[PDB]
Amino acid sequence: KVYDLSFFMPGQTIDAEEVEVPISKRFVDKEGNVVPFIFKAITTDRIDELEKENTTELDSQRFYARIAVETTVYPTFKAKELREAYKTEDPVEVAKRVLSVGGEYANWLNKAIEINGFD
Ligand SMILES: [Mn+2]
Repeated sequence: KVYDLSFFMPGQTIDAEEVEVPISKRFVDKEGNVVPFIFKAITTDRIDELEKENTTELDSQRFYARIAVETTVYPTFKAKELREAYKTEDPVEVAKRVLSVGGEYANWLNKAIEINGFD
């Protein structure tokens, strides 16, 4: 019954969010309002290169952290400005120094994992 594939193509398939989430109340702007993090799922292809990139035996901790860094649009921990200021070229370390309250860091990770449709 000739199947209609237009729905699974770019000129159509609704695209992934850009979800704002207030990961921490310690980040505020000039007007005292919380600055939420902006997340946006990465691609399945990309999650694949990351897995490969962290396997030898997979470093999950590292794997997930890298996913979170890339799923996080604002702030992006790869930004030169953040690497400079926090004095580390490791975007995952930048994240640990920025989300310096345990719970925030754990929450950020999970939101990212969630934003990518996992569980
Ligand atoms: Mn105000």
